[PDB]
Amino acid sequence: GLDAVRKRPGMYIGDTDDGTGLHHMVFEVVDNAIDEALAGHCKEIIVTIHADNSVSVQDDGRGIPTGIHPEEGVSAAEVIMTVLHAGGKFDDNSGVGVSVVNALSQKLELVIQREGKIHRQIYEHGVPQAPLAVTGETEKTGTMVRFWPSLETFTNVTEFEYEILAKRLRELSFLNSGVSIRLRDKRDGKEDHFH
Ligand SMILES: CCC(=O)Nc1nc(C)c(-c2csc(Nc3ccc(C(=O)O)cc3)n2)s1
Repeated sequence: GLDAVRKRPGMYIGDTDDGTGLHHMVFEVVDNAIDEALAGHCKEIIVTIHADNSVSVQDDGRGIPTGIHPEEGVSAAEVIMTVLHAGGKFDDNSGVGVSVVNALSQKLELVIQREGKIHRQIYEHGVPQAPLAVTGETEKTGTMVRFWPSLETFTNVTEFEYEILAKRLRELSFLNSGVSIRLRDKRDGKEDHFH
């Protein structure tokens, strides 16, 4: 229920007015990349602030699955992106899910490297422009999500702040010291590497 998330955003990502929910959007995507260090073989995560107030997260995990999911008749990726808790990682006895980020984004770009192919899909408020599609060949595996947050959901503090992201990435590095984490700001060229 993408509308259900937009109806109750605080219940998923926190306060939508003081900047904290805005930055929790990034941390949800980063938490999904971090989980692949154990669930897959992720060794490197790159978090970039773009000049148009979007953030991307690139990992070298397994890649969000791309095959057609039988019940929905669309790619698994699309299901993961549009259906709350979908994807085989939610344990109702054990966070939020990339579908929450998609629901609360004006636009989301998804690029997956998996099974020899590059795959791409663009969403607007959680609605795909086209089915996931193959764009080329690759030997890599991984997932890149770049999102532009919805100004219908996020108010007041709406711009991403380098220092808020660096502080949480520095904590995450301490607890995941085998993963290379890079933060880059395209606006001014600032970067930090952890550990
Ligand atoms: C942008 C950073 C990001 O979100 N990376 C992400 N990588 C992955 C891999 C993500 C994800 C979300 S549910 C999910 N399920 C599966 C289930 C099975 C397999 C497999 O059998 O191979 C891989 C992933 N995988 S989310």
